[PDB]
Amino acid sequence: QGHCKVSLLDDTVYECVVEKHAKGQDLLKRVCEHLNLLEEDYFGLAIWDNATSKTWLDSAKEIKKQVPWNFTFNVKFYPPDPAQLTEDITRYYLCLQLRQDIVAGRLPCSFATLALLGSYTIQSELGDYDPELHGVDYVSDFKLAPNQTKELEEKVMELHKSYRSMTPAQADLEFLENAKKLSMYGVDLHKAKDLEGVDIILGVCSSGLLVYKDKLRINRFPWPKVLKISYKRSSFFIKIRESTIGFKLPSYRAAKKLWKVCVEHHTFFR
Repeated sequence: QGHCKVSLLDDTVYECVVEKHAKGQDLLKRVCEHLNLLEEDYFGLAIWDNATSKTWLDSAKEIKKQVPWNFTFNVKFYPPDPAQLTEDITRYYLCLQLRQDIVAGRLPCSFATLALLGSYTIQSELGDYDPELHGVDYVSDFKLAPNQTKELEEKVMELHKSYRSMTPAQADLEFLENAKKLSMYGVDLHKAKDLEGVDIILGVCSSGLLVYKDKLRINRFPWPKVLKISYKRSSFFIKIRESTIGFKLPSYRAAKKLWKVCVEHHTFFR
């Protein structure tokens, strides 16, 4: 208790000890200092209830109540125009996050997109293709897809071999120009039901609160139109310009979690 283990975006683990009574701010302070983090407001620390369910760490509440003391360092706020971030390092970290999102299935891509994005990942990681030193079977060390096939790796190497004088910063920019246009880019998903009992998924992103039935987007409430976001017990409420759309969440923890992310996005992207 108090021993913190934070998985960074480059898969390195950072460990520190905080006071037993520490708040989240105290741990975030340490992680941002360690990384010498330039545009740190885009990032946050997450706690994983299970393999596919996370809650962000609340900077103002004690760590002990929220959690072993294991965390991930992630992009929390995905920029809609990554080219306007000031620092190449921030673009690099955004790429590492998107690669995780791709491999986890949170950012669905067609085969051609996987191959294109994967080609830029490879260019940024290894530099220009080098037929003497790389050969013909050099991409399996990189996780480019949820299921990484030989056919995908072959397309990636074909595209990679076609590039010249592309620095990692330039590769990152091409990756991001393409990724930013994907429909799930930067979308944080939360299961819910509508009032009729129908299963839906709510997506939180820079643009607004999105509503999906299946993989199909059927509503969006942009942040400029949202007047108030609230929750009570397992109910979540959004007031728009004048009506309130309520959703039923599976627990009060889930409703609270959603409300918090929505307020944070509403504020960050004002």
